[PDB]
Amino acid sequence: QQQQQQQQQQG
Amino acid sequence: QVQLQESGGGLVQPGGSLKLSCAASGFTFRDYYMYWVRQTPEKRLEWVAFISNGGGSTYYPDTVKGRFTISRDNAKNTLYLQMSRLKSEDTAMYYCARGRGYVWFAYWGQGTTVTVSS
Amino acid sequence: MQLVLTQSSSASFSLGASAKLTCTLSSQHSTYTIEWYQQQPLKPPKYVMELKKDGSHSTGDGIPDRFSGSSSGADRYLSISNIQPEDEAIYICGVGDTIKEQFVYVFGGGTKVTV
Repeated sequence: QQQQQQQQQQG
Repeated sequence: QVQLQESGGGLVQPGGSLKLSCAASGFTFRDYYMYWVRQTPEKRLEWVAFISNGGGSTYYPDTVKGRFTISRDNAKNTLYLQMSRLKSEDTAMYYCARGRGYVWFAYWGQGTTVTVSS
Repeated sequence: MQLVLTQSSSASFSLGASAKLTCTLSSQHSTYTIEWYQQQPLKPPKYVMELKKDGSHSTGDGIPDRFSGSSSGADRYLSISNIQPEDEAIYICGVGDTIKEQFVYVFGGGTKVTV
């Protein structure tokens, strides 16, 4: 199945 | 302490338009992604818009894509949501939010209500 | 299949009693990490916790230790022990998928925990 894509909120 | 304060809501008509604002404080605004999330009268939550820290990227769900526009003025520490071609279904409490780590909605504002009626 | 979150039905509980809420991910996304949110009357939603497929989780600020999370397959759980009066709220789970082509965020229908 699919792999969840995430992002750090502070950049 | 992180603070988000929305404003701009009110009574409007279908086909109309209005622009919401969210004043941010308690953190370095330009370093964070920002969002708009709404809650319908039936209490259902729906993510409405995303904007990257410098305003470079934006994303919207199909329900509002060609009608809503999220923007920000980092110098003013303010987030905006331009709502055009309003639909009755846009009636909801609108919240601005900020994330933490990998969580999108860690901090929420108090909300502003947009009421669309014929 | 689209990313969907299905939540357990709203129920009433007795003070002190225990409760177990369920949020089930669509099969294609059974490994996803979700978020649990709590919304008390006339208040905005509050970040309760980030729950991973392995059961590991991290709660938000002001979240009572009696609040715990676990998982099982596509199921993500929120267990409230020692149900207090301030626990009466709507609990909504959410899941994000920052796909570059198009970001997606889905919220569950919510579970009313009447106490």
